[PDB]
Amino acid sequence: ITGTSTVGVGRGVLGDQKNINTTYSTYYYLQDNTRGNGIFTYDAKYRTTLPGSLWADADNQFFASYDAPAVDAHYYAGVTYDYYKNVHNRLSYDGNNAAIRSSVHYSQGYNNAFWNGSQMVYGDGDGQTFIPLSGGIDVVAHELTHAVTDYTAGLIYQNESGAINEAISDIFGTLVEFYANKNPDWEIGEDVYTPGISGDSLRSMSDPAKYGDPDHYSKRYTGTQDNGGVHINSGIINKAAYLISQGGTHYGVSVVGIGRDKLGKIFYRALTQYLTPTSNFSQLRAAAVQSATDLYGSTSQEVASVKQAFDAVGVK
Ligand SMILES: [Ca+2]
Ligand SMILES: [Ca+2]
Ligand SMILES: [Ca+2]
Ligand SMILES: [Zn+2]
Repeated sequence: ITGTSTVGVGRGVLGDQKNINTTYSTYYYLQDNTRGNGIFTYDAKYRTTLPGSLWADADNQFFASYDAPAVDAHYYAGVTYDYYKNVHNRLSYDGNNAAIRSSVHYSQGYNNAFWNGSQMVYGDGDGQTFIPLSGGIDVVAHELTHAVTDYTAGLIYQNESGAINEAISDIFGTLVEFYANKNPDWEIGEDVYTPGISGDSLRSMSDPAKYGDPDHYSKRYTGTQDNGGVHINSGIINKAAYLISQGGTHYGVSVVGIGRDKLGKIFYRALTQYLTPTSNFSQLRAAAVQSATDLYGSTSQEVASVKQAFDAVGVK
């Protein structure tokens, strides 16, 4: 909508207070004009028609519990925008400042979030398995990263290329969490998963096997569930990325860690310059090796670590 840029205040899903960029025209709308062509947050109103209504508020204060998921979806989209811009010189998901749109209160008790090809969508969870999924920055950045992948490598969402797609989202999701720097970790979705159980998460990058995901190629899932195991086999690549950043010895193979920034640089380069729709894990290794060579040189520690990490997970 046409209006003037204003600044509201509210609380997010975890009861934390934050400022949000809004637009004023009769009502205060969840419309951030300060980033690219804007960030727009909508209310799906417990239904499944998308996007629903541009979020409108009478007084520019967002402290109702109904408000909380919207506050977080909006705020975290802005953080993710800032990460891509400041860290990788990328303007929104398409690289040309495309508008970022999110819908919250999708369906009733919906325990998931997704990119639907055009926008992000977040359920409120059932209160048992999940609370409102936009409460997790790693979740928000995970979904927005799907948009990035779609516009770049375009990895097909099935089998090995699908697992790479998923891993990229977990990786950047985590890197965004580290960038905002509020109790970051290498787990996915801990902030919004199982309110009754402390210390767990949906998936682990440091130790995929904790939640029954493979951590080595020999353990790859080859069935047809989960689009041929896109959320399962991603564990193999998640583990590799973790090793590249943090180092360690895995099934007897040692990796010298090079840190999160270099990890981000190598994978961002692979994603935008080398990966294709049909890339398999082996092609990922080659893409990451070439990225590292471009950035740091053929004989660098960075190249050696990429190689070691892929070795550790049994990807040749
Ligand atoms: Ca209000
Ligand atoms: Ca996390
Ligand atoms: Ca929990
Ligand atoms: Zn995903």
